[PDB]
Amino acid sequence: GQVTTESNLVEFDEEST
Amino acid sequence: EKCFDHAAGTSYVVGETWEKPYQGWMMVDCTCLGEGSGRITCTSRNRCNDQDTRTSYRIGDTWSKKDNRGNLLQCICTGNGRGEWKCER
Repeated sequence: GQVTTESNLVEFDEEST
Repeated sequence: EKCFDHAAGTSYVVGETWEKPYQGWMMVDCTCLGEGSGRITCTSRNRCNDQDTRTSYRIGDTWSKKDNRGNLLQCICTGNGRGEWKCER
């Protein structure tokens, strides 16, 4: 079968109180 | 020293990780850093958040969706340290 690769990457920082 | 997830009404200590929603249907994994600012770092590197189905998958999960010409693909979440998956005819 023919293959398609994908990605989705979320990266973040934050502060909290 | 705590980090807080104000959306979930929860709190964590330095070093703990947890799952958190991101923009409605995506999932990220967040780790508490603290650094006197309740600092957390989040990443979806170990998940597959497929915009096409607006569904969040775990490594090993399988799902199907069309390509752009009527073929049904079978997809699998692999992670690859970067939120990666593969789909095949």
